[PDB]
Parts: sequence; structure tokens; C-alpha cells
Amino acid sequence: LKLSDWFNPFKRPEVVTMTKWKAPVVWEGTYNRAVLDNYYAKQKITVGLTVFAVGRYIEHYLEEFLTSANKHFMVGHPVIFYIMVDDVSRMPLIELGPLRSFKVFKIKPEKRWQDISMMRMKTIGEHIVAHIQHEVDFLFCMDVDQVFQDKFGVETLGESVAQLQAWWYKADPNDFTYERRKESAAYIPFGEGDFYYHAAIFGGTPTQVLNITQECFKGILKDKKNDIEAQWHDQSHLNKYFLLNKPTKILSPEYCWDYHIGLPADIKLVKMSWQTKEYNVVR
Ligand SMILES: O=c1ccn([C@@H]2O[C@H](COP(=O)(O)OP(=O)(O)O[C@H]3O[C@H](CO)[C@H](O)[C@H](O)[C@H]3O)[C@@H](O)[C@H]2O)c(=O)[nH]1
Ligand SMILES: [Mn+2]
Ligand SMILES: [Mn+2]
Repeated sequence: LKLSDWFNPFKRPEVVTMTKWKAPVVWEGTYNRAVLDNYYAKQKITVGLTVFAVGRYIEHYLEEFLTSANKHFMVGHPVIFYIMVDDVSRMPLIELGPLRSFKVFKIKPEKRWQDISMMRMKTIGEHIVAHIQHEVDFLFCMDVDQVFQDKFGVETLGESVAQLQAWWYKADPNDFTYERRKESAAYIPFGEGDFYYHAAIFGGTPTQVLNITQECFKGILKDKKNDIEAQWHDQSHLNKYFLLNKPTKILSPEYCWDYHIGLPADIKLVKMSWQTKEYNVVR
């Protein structure tokens, strides 16, 4: 498969469509999903999707996330949803459609929400080694407080996939909220950086995602050891990781949009949107 076989950057001249290391940035209008569905279907791929719901997030977001995923995620290809919750008795079983199935695991609820978010890196890694590596060809790891709004398909697959954070995609690197303290493993010096990635969505082959999570958790552990916590937790470490190990594909903010921003000309068709945000329950 050649990049030119399914990707035409000339359809979106007003946004960044190719990185300096030749990785494509996928925006609505640049991909030929029909070509990709055929190619991947012929290889009979299976895609995994992990999602964590702890505490109030279960009743507030899990059902909406799973229902929408079942409807819009990798339609036409086998998908396995890996659900991690602290209380399985509340795991909202919904009806899944053709080619979708699931596997639920009960996890420990971390006291601090910051740790609930960060420990995912450890847990995902353990699961990739234990079984996911044998079950799927590609894997995505996502925040639960989001909803699929339209088709999120095979055009998003790749060795290592990153998401452009909706609020900073047009900002210059020196303005990114990377971790700036040299004392943290997530430290990124001013004068460095390609894009500001969103930890709400990342993926790739099981091998690559294993390295992403393992390296991120190592930094998370190193920081705890030195009594320091990155301001943006796992997102900060993920950004450090992606700086050192460039993603082979990046998804535009259309794949992870926050309507609080509005709806600028660049956002042509939203595939997934941030949930309200909260402000009351959840935590
Ligand atoms: O009480 C909680 C808290 C967190 N989470 C899990 O952790 C994820 C990330 O936390 P939030 O959604 O609450 O936080 P943000 O929206 O701020 O997330 C952003 O910041 C985080 C660190 O602050 C991570 O980097 C995350 O991937 C990124 O999208 C949630 O989707 C959820 O799956 C829970 O289940 N229950
Ligand atoms: Mn979130
Ligand atoms: Mn918002």
C-alpha cells in the first residue's frame, strides 16, 4: 500500500497535511476510505479499542462512548472493545452490532484522578502483553469522556498514531504546554517540538502501543520517584514520547473536537467530540 493510493493532501491546502518526516496528517477530504476498507478487508484485520471508566465516569460517559463507538468505529471490520472499570456490576451492557465484541476487566480505582488517568499506561501495557498482542492488528486507546459523531475508520490506522489536541493545533511549539521543568522525565526544552498531541486518543500496532505505554509509564514512575508530577500528567509524557519517536500518522482535530472552541473553517466533519467536560460529577 502506497500513501498516494489513498491520501491526497491537495484536497486540504489550508492545513498541515504532511509532517517534516513525511507522516500524513489526516483531515476530512484527504482520505479514500473505500480503497482502504478493501485493502484492509482483504487482510482480515481486527482492531482493538481500550477504554477506562472509573467511579462516576461509568454512569456519565461509558454507555454513550460504547454506543457511539459501536456505530462509528472501524465499521466493516472486526472490532474488540476492551473495557476497564472498577465496578463491573455497573458496566452498562449495550447491544453491539455485526463484527463487534467485548471483554471487560475489573481494575483497582486509584484514589487520585491524576493517577486514574496515568495508571492506564501501566494497565494497557500489561494487557497488550497478556492478550491484546495476539488478538488485534491495530489498537487505539481512548478517553471515555468523548462521543463518536461520525465515521472513524481505517484511514486512521498506522504503526503509531497520534492526535492533534484541538485547542493547540495552530499554535507555535514554544507556546505549547509541554512539561517545562528539567526535573521531570517529560521535559521538552523550548525550541523543540513538532505538535501538541492529545492523550485522549493514540494507537498503532500492539508492538508500538506497548512501547508508547511502557516508556510513558517509566517516565511517570521516574517523576514519582523524584517527587514531581507533570502538570498535564500522562499527556505530558506522551508528548515527550512522540517527540523522540515520531508518530507515523497524525489525526486532525476533526477526530477529537471540542465544540467549546466553536467550529472554524478547518473542522469539516467531526468524527468524535469532547463530552461537555463536566464541572460537577465524574470526580
Ligand atoms: O474519575 C475519573 C477520572 C478519570 N478517568 C479516566 O481517565 C481519562 C482521562 O481523564 P479526564 O478525561 O478526566 O481528563 P482530561 O479530560 O483532562 O484528559 C486529558 O488530560 C489527562 C491528564 O490530565 C490525560 O492525558 C488524558 O488522556 C487527556 O485527554 C478519562 O477519560 C477516564 O477514562 C476515569 O475513569 N474516572
Ligand atoms: Mn478526557
Ligand atoms: Mn472544553
